[PDB]
Amino acid sequence: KVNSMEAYQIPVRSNEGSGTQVFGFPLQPGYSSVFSRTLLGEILNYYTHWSGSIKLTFM
Amino acid sequence: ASDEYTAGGFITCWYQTNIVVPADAQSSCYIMCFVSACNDFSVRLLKDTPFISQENFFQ
Amino acid sequence: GYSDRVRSITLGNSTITTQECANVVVGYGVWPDYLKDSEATAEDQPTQPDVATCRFYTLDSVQWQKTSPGWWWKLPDALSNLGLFGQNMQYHYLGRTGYTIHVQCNASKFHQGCLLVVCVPEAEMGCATLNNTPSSAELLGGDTAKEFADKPVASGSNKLVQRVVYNAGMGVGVGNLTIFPHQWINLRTNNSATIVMPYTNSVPMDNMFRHNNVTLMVIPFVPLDYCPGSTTYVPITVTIAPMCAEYNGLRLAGHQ
Amino acid sequence: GYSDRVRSITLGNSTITTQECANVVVGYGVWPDYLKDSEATAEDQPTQPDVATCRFYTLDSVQWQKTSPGWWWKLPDALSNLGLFGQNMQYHYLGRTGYTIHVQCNASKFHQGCLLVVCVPEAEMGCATLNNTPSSAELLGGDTAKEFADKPVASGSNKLVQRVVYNAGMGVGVGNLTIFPHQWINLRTNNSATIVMPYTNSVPMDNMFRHNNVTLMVIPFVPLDYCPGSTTYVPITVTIAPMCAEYNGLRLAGHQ
Amino acid sequence: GRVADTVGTGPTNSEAIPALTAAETGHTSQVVPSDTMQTRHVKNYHSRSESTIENFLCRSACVYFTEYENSGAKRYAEWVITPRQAAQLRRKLEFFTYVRFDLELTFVITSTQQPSTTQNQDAQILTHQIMYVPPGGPVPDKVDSYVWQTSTNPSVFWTEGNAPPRMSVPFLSIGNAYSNFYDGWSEFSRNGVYGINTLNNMGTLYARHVNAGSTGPIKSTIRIYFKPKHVKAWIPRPPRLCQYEKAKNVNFQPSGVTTTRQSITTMTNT
Amino acid sequence: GRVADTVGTGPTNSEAIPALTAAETGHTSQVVPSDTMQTRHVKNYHSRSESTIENFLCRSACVYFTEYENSGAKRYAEWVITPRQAAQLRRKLEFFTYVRFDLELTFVITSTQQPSTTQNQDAQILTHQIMYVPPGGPVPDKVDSYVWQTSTNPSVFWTEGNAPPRMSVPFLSIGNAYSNFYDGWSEFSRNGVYGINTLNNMGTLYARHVNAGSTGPIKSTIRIYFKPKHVKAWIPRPPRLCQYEKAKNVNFQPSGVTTTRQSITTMTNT
Amino acid sequence: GAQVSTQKTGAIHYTNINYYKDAASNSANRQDFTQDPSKFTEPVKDIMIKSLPALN
Amino acid sequence: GAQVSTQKTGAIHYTNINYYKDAASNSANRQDFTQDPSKFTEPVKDIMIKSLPALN
Ligand SMILES: CCCCCCCCCCCCCCCC(=O)O
Ligand SMILES: CCCCCCCCCCCCCCCC(=O)O
Repeated sequence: KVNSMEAYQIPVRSNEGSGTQVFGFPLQPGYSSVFSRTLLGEILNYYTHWSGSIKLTFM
Repeated sequence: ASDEYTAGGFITCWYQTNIVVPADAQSSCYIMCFVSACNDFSVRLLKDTPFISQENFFQ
Repeated sequence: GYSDRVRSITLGNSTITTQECANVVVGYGVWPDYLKDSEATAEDQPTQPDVATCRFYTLDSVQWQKTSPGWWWKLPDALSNLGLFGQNMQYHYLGRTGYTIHVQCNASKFHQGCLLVVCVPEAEMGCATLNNTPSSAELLGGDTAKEFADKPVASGSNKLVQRVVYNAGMGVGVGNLTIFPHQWINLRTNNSATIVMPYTNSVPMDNMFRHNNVTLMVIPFVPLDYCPGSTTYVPITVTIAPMCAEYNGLRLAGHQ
Repeated sequence: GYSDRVRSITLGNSTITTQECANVVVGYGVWPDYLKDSEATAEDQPTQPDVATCRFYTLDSVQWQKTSPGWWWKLPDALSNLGLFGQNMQYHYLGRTGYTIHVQCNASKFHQGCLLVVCVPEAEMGCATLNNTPSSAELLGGDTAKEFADKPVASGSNKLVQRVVYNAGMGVGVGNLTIFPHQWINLRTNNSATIVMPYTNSVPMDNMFRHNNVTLMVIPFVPLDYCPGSTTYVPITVTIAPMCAEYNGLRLAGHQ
Repeated sequence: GRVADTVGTGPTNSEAIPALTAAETGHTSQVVPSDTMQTRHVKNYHSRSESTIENFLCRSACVYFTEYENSGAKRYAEWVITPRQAAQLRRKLEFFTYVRFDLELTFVITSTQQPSTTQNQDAQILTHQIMYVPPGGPVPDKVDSYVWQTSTNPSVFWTEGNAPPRMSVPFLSIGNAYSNFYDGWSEFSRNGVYGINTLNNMGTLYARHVNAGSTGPIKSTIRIYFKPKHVKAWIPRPPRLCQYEKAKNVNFQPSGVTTTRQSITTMTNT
Repeated sequence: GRVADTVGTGPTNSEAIPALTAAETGHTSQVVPSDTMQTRHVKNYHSRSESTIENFLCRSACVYFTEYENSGAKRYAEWVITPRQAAQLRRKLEFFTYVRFDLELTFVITSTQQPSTTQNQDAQILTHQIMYVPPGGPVPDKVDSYVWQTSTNPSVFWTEGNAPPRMSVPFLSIGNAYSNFYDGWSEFSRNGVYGINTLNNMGTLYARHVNAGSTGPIKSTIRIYFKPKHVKAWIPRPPRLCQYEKAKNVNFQPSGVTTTRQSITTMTNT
Repeated sequence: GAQVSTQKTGAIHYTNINYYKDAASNSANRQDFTQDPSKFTEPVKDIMIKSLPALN
Repeated sequence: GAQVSTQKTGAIHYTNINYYKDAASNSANRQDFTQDPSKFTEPVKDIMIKSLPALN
């Protein structure tokens, strides 16, 4: 699916029971494949060290 | 860069309460995610980026 | 600009945001707090874990069905297996606490229903047979919701509790429970409800395992009614936050 | 009394009122304007048609389907056949302009969807084959929307542009396009979106036919999903208003 | 320049909702970590210095190199000036639509013997010449052609064993800045060359040996290094994704968005 | 800075007892030689300067060297940066648990011919390149690989016959100081690599010839030299005893406490 | 006609002089720290407040 | 913006100037003599007096 638009979409479906996991990914903004090609991902790869607070906005 | 010493953490998303949908409304939804750096963010030690490749000079 | 429908609560790490709700019923009007030194008894210095304790927990969500009678939890022992508040419970002879209960059940605009969230200090349940008393296993369960039973419980020689809803297990009128603090989850205009309970008890501090001083009850009055084709499964979820915990008399590990 | 959902824009004759929208993203923070005399070059006195130019135009509305990849327009040449702004484009060697883009797609509460309105200064599209370059006919069309293609374009000897969405034709990550100004049309909480673009270019003025400096893109991220029985055909419509136009160097009629 | 402080916060119960917003406005929320949790007062002495544009674009980089010999077919090397014939520099300039800066050139020249049967080869110190030819100027077709006199054109004489030569150049563009991306044709008929190739005429750069230097053949290597200074930038944009192909145009080969991994839950890369 | 004075003293008879104390308190007695005997007033102009940390740790030292050739299998040399691959420097830093300082690098490069039958060998001036690669960066697997362009990574071009090159580096550690000794694993399961090897990721250092330089084979030698500056230290400790074995860990071979001698009374070493 | 400025430290002065007649010969300026995020974040006409709901 | 200090003698001034913009480029500081043995010798809570018995 990385060759389609669906790479950016998170499926959410009505289940019959509660507590199922929607998704998860490690936090390694310069290494992990998730953030790798993101905007923040690119700028980091030029730099070795970083610190701060990453916001995650969901819609 | 990836190292086990400083490894960042984890992130998850769990159903708090199952999606409730009326009749005639679509069952499945989608959720898009965003990333940004707060105003305390900082970086250091510029380097090369492994992503971009090359073979011989472009023409 | 502002709205009364929306609320945001923050304790320690956790945070709970709700875009549809009502105000927050506070106790009898006493905002929870620490212990003033006028009423103190224990002469050891109390532990105040603060952020380690104060925060929100989420128990097991329980399904809600057309025939579902209701549910009850016992707060002093529910959390006992969760987090440091479960650990700091086992290692102390005394504790003092107050609870913020937050119940979350949402539905679309096409789902009828009404719930009742009451928080009952010292609910004392009867027994199936008249002579015996309930067993410690029946009144409680770890993090799990115990539920009522819609029709009378046949009385054998067992220790079972009396689960009839209309008596609410305490042998009172269920219609009268609103003297205690409460709120109405109503699928029409609401989504979630909230309660803040200060510390209520006869003595200034208490042991946690012996005496369960606060009971939580969710009783549907108007069952869930919806036309076919809409989603069937609507869970209810409860969130329970201790506030201003204190502890005394550190001892060895266990309860026995 | 007031509301943030509602907005009314008036330029010249035309007016656009919307009862559901968000705020108006303004450029990079520079409200468009005329040319100060410090940076001027052309020594002829500029024409300022004002109301004759500044006003809203409406291009051809384009259907939006479950599989529809997306669309792009080129602003400097779109309007070229419409109104005096099309006429005043052909008779001058120079122009300076800024754009207010207003995109309108509405749906009922039962229609899922999300759109992305970005306005990309100097979008330079590649070619199908690696050696050639796109033809002037493929990158453009009069008032008509050119659309992407969801799957890779087979590379022959043609001049066709590379229409894959996930590369967005510029060979970048489509997920990153938000650095440019943008807004989200979302069938949930929105109806229409709005952008204001000041004049961006390397040199203070420019020829209009040669250099298309501003590209508009609408890319659906979450396709249209709706249960049967609801209306099928949902169009998208674009509205484009020049602002503070100027012109220099009157010449004969044509482009060649 | 310094990072902002994170201000402490106690508990909160209130109708003000920092944790909520609407991204549909195209507005990145300013929320700071003190809003959604409890926070202790902390002073940060971290500095944003090394993230400034100047330190980002200013490093020497090898754009290109050639080979020219002491005898035979190719006796000199000619190159038109574009940054885009080297991958890793071109990418660093594609963040910014409009860039402005003053080049600082540095050349690095080396010599290499070539296999031959010539007898009694005895070296002498070679001397390299490097001539710049602004556009439209005369173009030498042979090493001894008169153009090498350099009555005007800036030229540099260099010698092996000395330090590498260096010269600085000011801002040469016609407009108010260089342009990395240009959408349009060179001809009012929308025909001819498309893309940024039309804007770029920088002239040409040449090099030659001054003297034969020995009897045996010798091949030389020259290397150019840009070092932008005084940089200013405008209108940032997404970094490039697909590998480069040609130096005259943005043409690319379609490639996936990212790398892949196993099922969404999986916490490790593959 | 100066030595303290020794104050004179006459005879003494008194119940105050300087000469006695209890070492069980872990308290080194401050007694000065004037207490247990008679002493004349003496001014000392001796200075403790050369015993300061700065003069102790600051001297250039040869940590390591490699060999890379002009042709054949090995055309470049790669080395990860650790001080511990050289005995006498590593020991000087093992007094102090936590050290802080700013390296000053200096390279010394030499060339050597190799025996061959190649005819008409005629040298030219070689040019060495030295490239630093902070961690995680791209790793060249071949001399002509694109990575050598050094669009960013700090790199040095050097020439034979000139002075040895030098560059200074600031404090690169993440924490508040380098750590010489680290007790713990890299993994929360107490598994994997044990010891200081986990803390140390400094990146990698590379070198190559720029040009072949002649027909005949040539082998080169590079040498690195640290010169700590601005030093600060904490928590001193006992010097190391047994000979070193590995560079990744403190492993040692058991050896006696000291050398020996004859019967306790014997006044001379053996 | 010298000038004095401050180095980059963490927990001093250096003397620089321009020797040439052309601006492009002067050394790079590494020290300009001025930053105003408002030109990318918050590009809206109506100023929005953190403490309030976005769409009221 | 020079500076003046004293050499190391026994029985004079030198003029130094920092030419670079980075602290790590400045010359080593050889002259800091500050010494306080109390952090290794005498690490006790109750201050002990030389002239008195240790354990009384
Ligand atoms: C010996 C004198 C040598 C002079 C070197 C002149 C080199 C000119 C550099 C132009 C810089 C980068 C510009 C890209 C041009 C464009 O695409 O518009
Ligand atoms: C050409 C640029 C060369 C740069 C040289 C960088 C060398 C880094 C030196 C690190 C120093 C001593 C550190 C030991 C590390 C550890 O064990 O934590």
